[PDB]
Amino acid sequence: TKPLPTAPMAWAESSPRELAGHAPLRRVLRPPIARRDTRATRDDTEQAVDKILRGARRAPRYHLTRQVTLTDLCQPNAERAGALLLALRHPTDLPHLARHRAPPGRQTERLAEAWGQLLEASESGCARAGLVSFNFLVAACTAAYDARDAAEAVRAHITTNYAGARLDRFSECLRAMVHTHVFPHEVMRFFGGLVSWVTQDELASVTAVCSGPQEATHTGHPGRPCSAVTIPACAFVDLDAELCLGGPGAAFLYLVFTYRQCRDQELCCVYVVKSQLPPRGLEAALERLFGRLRITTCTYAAFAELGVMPDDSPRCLHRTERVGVPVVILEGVVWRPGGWRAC
Amino acid sequence: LELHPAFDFFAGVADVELPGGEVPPAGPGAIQATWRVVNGNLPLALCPV
Amino acid sequence: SPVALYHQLKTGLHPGFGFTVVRQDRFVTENVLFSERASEAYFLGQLQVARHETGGGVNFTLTQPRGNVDLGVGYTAVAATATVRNPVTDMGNLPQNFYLGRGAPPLLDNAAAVYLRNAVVAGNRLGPAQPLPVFGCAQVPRRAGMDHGQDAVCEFIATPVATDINYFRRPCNPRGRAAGGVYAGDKEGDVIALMYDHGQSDPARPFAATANPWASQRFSYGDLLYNGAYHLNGASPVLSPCFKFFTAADITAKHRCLERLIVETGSAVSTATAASDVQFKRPPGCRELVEDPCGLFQEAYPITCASDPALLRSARDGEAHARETHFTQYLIYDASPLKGLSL
Amino acid sequence: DHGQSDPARPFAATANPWASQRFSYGDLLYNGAYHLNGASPVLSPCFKF
Amino acid sequence: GLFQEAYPITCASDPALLRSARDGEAHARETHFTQYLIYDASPLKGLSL
Amino acid sequence: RDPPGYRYAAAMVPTGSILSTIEVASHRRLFDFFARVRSDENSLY
Amino acid sequence: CFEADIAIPSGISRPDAAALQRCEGRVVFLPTIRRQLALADVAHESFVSGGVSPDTLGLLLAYRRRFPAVITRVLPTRIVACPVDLGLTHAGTVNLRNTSPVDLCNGDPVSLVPPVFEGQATDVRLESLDLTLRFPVPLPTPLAREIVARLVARGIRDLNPDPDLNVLYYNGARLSLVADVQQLASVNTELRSLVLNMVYSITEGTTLILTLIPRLLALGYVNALLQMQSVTREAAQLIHPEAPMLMRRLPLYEALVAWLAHAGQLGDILALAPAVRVCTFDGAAVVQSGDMAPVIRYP
Amino acid sequence: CFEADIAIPSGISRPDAAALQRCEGRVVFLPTIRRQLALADVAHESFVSGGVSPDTLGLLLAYRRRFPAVITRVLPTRIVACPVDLGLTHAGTVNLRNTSPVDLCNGDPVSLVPPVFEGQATDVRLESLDLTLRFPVPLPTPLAREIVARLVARGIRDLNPRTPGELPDLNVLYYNGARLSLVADVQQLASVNTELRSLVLNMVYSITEGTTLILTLIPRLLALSAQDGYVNALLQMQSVTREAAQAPMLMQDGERRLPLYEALVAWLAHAGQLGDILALAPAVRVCTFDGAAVVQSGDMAPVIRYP
Amino acid sequence: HQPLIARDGPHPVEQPVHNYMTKVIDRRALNAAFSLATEAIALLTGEALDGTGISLHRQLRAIQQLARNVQAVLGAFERGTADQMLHVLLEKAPPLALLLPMQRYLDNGTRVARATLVAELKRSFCDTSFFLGKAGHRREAIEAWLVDLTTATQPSVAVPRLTHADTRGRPVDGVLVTTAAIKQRLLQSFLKVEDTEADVPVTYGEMVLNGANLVTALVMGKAVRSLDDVGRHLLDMQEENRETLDELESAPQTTRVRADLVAIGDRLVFLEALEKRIYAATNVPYPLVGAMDLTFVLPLGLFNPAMERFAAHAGDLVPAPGHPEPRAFPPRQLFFWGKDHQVLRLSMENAVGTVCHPSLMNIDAAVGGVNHDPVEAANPYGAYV
Amino acid sequence: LLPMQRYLDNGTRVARATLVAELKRSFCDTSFFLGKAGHRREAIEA
Amino acid sequence: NRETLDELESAPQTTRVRADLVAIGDRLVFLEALEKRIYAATNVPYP
Repeated sequence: TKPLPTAPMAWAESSPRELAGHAPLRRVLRPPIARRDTRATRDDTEQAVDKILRGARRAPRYHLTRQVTLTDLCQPNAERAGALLLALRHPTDLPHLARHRAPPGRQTERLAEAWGQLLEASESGCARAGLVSFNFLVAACTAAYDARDAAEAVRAHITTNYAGARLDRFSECLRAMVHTHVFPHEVMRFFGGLVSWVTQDELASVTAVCSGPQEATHTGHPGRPCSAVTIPACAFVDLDAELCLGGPGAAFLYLVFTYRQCRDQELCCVYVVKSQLPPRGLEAALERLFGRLRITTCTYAAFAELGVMPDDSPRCLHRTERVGVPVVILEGVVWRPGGWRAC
Repeated sequence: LELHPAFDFFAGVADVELPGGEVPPAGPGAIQATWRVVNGNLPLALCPV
Repeated sequence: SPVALYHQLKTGLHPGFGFTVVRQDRFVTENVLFSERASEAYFLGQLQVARHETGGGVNFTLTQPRGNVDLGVGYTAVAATATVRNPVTDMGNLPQNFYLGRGAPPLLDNAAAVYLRNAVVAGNRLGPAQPLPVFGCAQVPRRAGMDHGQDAVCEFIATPVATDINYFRRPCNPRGRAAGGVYAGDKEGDVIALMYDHGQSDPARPFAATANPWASQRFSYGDLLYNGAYHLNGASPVLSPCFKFFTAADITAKHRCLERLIVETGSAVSTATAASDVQFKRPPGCRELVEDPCGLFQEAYPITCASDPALLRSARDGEAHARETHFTQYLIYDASPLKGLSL
Repeated sequence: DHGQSDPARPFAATANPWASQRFSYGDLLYNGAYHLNGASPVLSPCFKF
Repeated sequence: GLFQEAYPITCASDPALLRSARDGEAHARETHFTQYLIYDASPLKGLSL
Repeated sequence: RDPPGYRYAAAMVPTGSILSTIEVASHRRLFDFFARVRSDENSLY
Repeated sequence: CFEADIAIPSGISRPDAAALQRCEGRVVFLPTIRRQLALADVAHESFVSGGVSPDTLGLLLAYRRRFPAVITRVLPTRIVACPVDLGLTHAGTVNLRNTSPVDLCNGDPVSLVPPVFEGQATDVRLESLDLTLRFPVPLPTPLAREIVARLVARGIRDLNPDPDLNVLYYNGARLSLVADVQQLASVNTELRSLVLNMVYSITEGTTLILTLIPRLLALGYVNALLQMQSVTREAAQLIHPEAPMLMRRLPLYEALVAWLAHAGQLGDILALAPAVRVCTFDGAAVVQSGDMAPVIRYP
Repeated sequence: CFEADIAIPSGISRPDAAALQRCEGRVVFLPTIRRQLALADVAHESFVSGGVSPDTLGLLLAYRRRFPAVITRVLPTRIVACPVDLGLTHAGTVNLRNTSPVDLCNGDPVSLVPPVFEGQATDVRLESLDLTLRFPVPLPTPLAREIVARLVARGIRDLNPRTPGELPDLNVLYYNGARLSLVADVQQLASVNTELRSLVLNMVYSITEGTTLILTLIPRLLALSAQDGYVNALLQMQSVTREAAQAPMLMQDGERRLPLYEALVAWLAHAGQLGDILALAPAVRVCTFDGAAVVQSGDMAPVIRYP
Repeated sequence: HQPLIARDGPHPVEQPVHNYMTKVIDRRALNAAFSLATEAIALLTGEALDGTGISLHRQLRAIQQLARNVQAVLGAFERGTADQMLHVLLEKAPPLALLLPMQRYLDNGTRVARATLVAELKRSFCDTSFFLGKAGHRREAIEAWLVDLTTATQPSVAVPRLTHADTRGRPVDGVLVTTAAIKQRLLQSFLKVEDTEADVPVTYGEMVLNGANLVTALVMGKAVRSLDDVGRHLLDMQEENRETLDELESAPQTTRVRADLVAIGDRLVFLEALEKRIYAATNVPYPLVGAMDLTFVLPLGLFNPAMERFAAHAGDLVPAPGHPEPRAFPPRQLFFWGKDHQVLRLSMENAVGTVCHPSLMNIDAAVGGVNHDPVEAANPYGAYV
Repeated sequence: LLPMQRYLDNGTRVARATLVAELKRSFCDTSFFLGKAGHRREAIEA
Repeated sequence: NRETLDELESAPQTTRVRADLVAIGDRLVFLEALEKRIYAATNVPYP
């Protein structure tokens, strides 16, 4: 109720150039180069007009997208307000390309047989099964990679919140994919943060953030009556921060994929790494940190930039999820997607 | 000229390459350095009897 | 040789010479400030809000310009130190490792270099974790726990065994001769003539040129190590207590007027950090406004130390009945600003 | 870990290698995860440690 | 249970060293040949009991 | 040779009037201080 | 959006004006971001460089040097195209037109040169004003890179010839590469100059280095670490040429300079950095060929 | 724009203040991109590794790590620079001041370089503070990649350092006309090692089984050396390939892999991207709204996000 | 302007000395920020509002959280200004240990006088620093030490406006800012002369460029405080040095505020400790808890002189009967106390990381750098093979 | 307490070490302070 | 914004009891032993 130091609040408690813009320009005449010398239901419709009025009186912190998928894989309800959804595009092919590359002999019939099983339990129809929650993917490579009670905590959540068959079938697919040089990446790109699902029966319409900040979404205590909104990499240890030594500065986010070329059963691990050095410098640090370059066989560690978070203090030791999994939550993420640069 | 524990710094002639000559053509000397092999080669002022 | 010496020292032979151990401690004092009325005139500015978009916020930052002058022709403002809160360093044992930096052309035999290196680097508390990264830090290992405080780093200037033990019974300069610019004569090259001109006498002890000839002289071992002009141990992230002493370049950089030099001792940016587990060399964007008399008087203070457990046992009481010598064993009692305090 | 120092006396790994180490006599005795005793009523002062 | 420690009590390996420790640690004999005395560092020091 | 800066406010109340239009940027070394602003600059205020 | 308004020339035939009306949603490369630009500056007759119409390599050079702008509204006596490079990222959704495969809900379309597919198909000639427009094909980055490498791969077989690269089923179906006929002779003649810069930069990369390795090592950690992880890898390349081909630090180092540059110039041309992404909403999520697709500003 | 304000210290008295004002448009090879930067985390004194100033191949590795930026304004107490790596994300980009003998053109991706021309070094030695500012120089990636190649090889030329002591130039370029003479001064073990280590490492991974199918074509190339005017030009006079000719080997593993295609992809990744790994890749490209199609040396180049 | 004394005979005649000087202002700035969430922006601006009173309430929460943040940062500039004042006062302030020696010489009236000064600084620092808690239990040595503290400074410019510090009429001169623990130790035992617990402050002086200043500011780039006065005091010099005018006008309004006012010697001083007051919950260090660095020195393996090698008394520290006296072999260890009473040691096996590095063998800067300015061979008898 | 509260609200891994080392000193010292220092009565008051 | 509400209702009815007050430092505190008062005839240990 008013301050002592007034100038700081008129700006805080709250243009004239555009007003001055139309003033010289638009107020301007026939010149330039001038000639010489119904109780509440009813009340409820016009104030929606009023909002349509206002939204049409004016006019970026994000881009938003919606898609329709099945609940076979994925599943929005099990998941919550802040979650990683990964797209898993073009699974219609067996695929044919697995036959290409996969230097002989790898038995390229493995994928076609491995995948069909998935298909039998959980055709083409009109709702494709896209959208595997990123949290869900960590579960797939979880036993093989990273550790225990952490990777495992996440996986229990996926089978519990989505069948152990599908988990096992999908795990057989991940094994078969990492086997034949068709990787889990070059599949499963990032989709968003899961704003609101709107499911029916076996169907789901998932809205999720293409990019922009998470916390500013449906918001509320949760979006609707949910836990709330946040961006948390699923792995407490299945996400990592390689700022072993660091300053106070904006920190970039990358999605790192690593592989064992059959060095140790061809495992594949995805980590949401956080560092404060540019993509340009990330390759060297990654090389020092990861040593799947133990094949002899060759390649590995493709990486992409998720976005750039300029806020550094929200990673929380929060066990609760879904079934509780500890998840690191990073506040302030701004999404600048970037492209795959692993080679 | 007493600088490092381990080395003798002394003034010998510049170009006498050893071994050589009979007497050095004693010229404009310059100070050399030569590793003291052992600890008993340290001066008796700095390591008394 | 540095390899011969390894055997002798580790097997307990006395290798003809002896060291002088310089280590820098760091305390937490409690002060009192008496300013004097209108000691300074302070001018206040205007507010000037700024603003900008962020990762989930709006974030107005307020500032205010200010400015000030000391009014008055003399000294106003003294500050006393009246008690030590705690020491802050383990006030201990840990020795220096030159393998954390690279200033030195290695041994020619590469079998000898590796042999000598990891005999030293094997279990050091400082010994490097891994191999020095080209760009980077030497990576001091981090132990799982710590108790008494920060680890003070000790440094060894090899002196002659015959340098009186009486030199060290007083606040004396560790290098063997007085280097201060406090002692200078006011004539252009007063310092660096005062130190290093061993044709003259030692200002502290005029009857001598030095105590240690192997330190005080320019280009003498001792100089070649700890002088920061050669930066033998730059790339080592650990502090050098003796960097202060041998560094003619720095000693000469200061001025000689005591008027100031007493008021820049009250606040002298430290050469260390109290924020690390082992005392490191101050990282560039931060400073410590320590007190540091040893930067002016250009001296080190003796602590109570004996070459015996029995002589040291003797000196718990005053130096009343302290045994100062016994056959070849000696005792040095405390002469230092801490004498008479308890801690 | 006996590869490291000791938080209390950093200059050394242990005072007693026969107690402080994992699976050492004095670890095998007094660690109550093994409970060789623990079938006796009398207190073990060392169980605490 | 917090500090993770045991405290010494005044104890000697010799009766004669222990008699020295009657009256305090000022003139206590800490060692005689292979015999040792350990004096009391413990919260109970300075108390009577 | 470091010159001082141009003065704005001394300028707001001009004493005289320049009677000729020249490109004047090609005359750069007639003057002791020359700043050619293209429209608006920050130092202009 | 920063619209830039391209000025249609003087009177054009009524069938030409209807040709442009159908060009809304097509990608244009505009040489400068000036608000007022001519149509001749955009037309393919403005890609001439060495006195010739550019090949697929000469095009890919230009596509990396000018600014693509999607056509938003075509008006008689204007064309309004909003440059893809300008403004904030993830904003200014402007509709594209899909050509060939699907463009699913993401994947960052690359605009690759037209000849890679039916050559003259998409030339869109305007006879009245005597100019022409070749619109790049909007393909996803994984598929765009697979294709452009797929064709130069087929162009090395053809260079000297005595498993079909040309099938490439993408998503659902089989994408056909070959249009048979002489189109390949037209496709292969335009990739002719891209194939060589590829063949050269390889043959010049392998051999120069091997020749250099011998001069090198003729003077440490270099040696050990090199041969360490190169076991039964690096030496073999040296061996095949020696058996069937020839073997100078001074020409070595000066050729290592000229190669190192030419190499990265091809990595720039190639890799078809994405201009845009697809992020849909209240949309099909798959854009069927020839259908406008929503699109966004930064790869 | 996430402009970062580097703070001038009081006591910097004009003329140095006078000196700093001219500085807008240059780059802060800030150690890290932070909103508020004191002047000492940005200064060249921060580039100093343990005890030692990095050479001019050491800086490239330091500019590899940390985040770079341009100077938008100098105020009495601050230098306001907009980092490029975050992305200019300005509708028109953030002005970059061309500091270089070179000239941008339009669309040229701009990668930065430590100052490297012998004739002119951009340093303002500010007497009041113990500081000098050396200004990194923006440069088209075609030219900045030619330079890095020169610096990488050049240690190589003097590395041996065997044959007669008179080596090739490698210290001199040409951009358009205008001979450009690089600074030849010091080469440091560690700085040249990593640059050599990653060069050697990547040129190996670009060799595959299908690569041998391409090496078959060297005699075929030289057949074109000589009957086309192009392809004649392609092969540089100092071409090892020319000296490399002065084959399938059966061994096809079941015939359905397509090693040609796979060999291209492999080469394109590792060897194709060498300017980028050896040096810092462009993050900006000149764009001029007013339709001025070049940027004179010393002018402000309107710059837009990544090429 | 300084006085002089007439003298006789041998001495050079004394002329009046005048000292003119300028000082340059040092300039800083204080920063504080706050934030508004995204949901808050939407409520504040009226966007997120709805046809429900639950949206009003959310706006009430958002307005109310704003006022929390706005008011917390405004108060931060009144704490910044206290914290800022300490940093400037603590930056000019020599240790008292180095004053009392220094101050004896500055009022005396010179290479030897400097020499004998520095020996007193060394001494009196190593003695009188930490004095409380060193000499603390001695009550008359402490009290004389607070009269040393408060009398070592010299008065400033006389500013009539700082009418504060007066108490029941009597003006205060000095601030004495202690730590809350030291403040309590002093006030309970040594000086409880805490005479007066309330007292009279004032308000902020203000300065503005208006008629001539503003003009000559904007036009000339030079301003002078009160140029409208200074100007006509000069123009009147022609209408017809002892400058007594200064300024005496406002007598600002005052206040009683709760203070702690002690008398040390004859001084009114404000004993003080601002920790609970301002630094309390701020997560900021209180400057008066300071820091000190001390380098120490230990000899290793060094060796007694010829005359210091005696027993002490025959038969003491003597080995068991058939054994060898190790007290008679050159020393190789050193014992000391680690902070907190654990006895420590440093053998010479400890120097291995230093002397066992191949720096022990590098001299090429030493030999090459003492080879400047060529020398004369001595007789080269042992230097020649 | 007295040791732990000159850390908590005042003013970090070294601070935690120097806190603990003195936390276990002042336990040995000041526990049983009456009956230990009980004779000297300015210490009890304090 | 500065919520001052809290509560003030009835100054409780009060009574003088026999207590033992002590000023320790700048504070006024009760000094006490409840043994005779409460734990005295019961077989419960004084805490």
